[PDB]
Amino acid sequence: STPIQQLLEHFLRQLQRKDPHGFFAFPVTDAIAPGYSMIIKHPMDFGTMKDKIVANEYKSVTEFKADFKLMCDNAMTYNRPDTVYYKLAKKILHAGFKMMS
Ligand SMILES: Cc1c(NCc2ccccc2-c2ccccc2)cnn(C)c1=O
Repeated sequence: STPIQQLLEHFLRQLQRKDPHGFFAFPVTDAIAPGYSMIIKHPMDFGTMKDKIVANEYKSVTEFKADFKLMCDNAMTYNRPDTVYYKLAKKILHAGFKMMS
């Protein structure tokens, strides 16, 4: 593993600790989220981010942060503000960017 892979594995571990229920662990299915795939053009989740680190697809911390923000933005687009998913997406977006400095 490269220096960037080691750092992103560290960041991903610290970000997933902020989602103890695993709401963001795996891709959102149309089965659990009616019409999700037709509303959200660029789905993202922590599991896909792990796969991209292992595949060495992140060539900068900037690219990794953009996928984390995408995941949070998707949840805040699809879910109404009064929902568990919206509130956790907003919480971990801010806390996550602070953690990564
Ligand atoms: C962020 C988000 C959702 N997250 C939950 C989820 C999504 C995919 C797989 C599994 C779960 C899950 C469900 C319950 C408990 C643990 C994991 C679900 N729906 N939508 C629309 C989302 O944005």
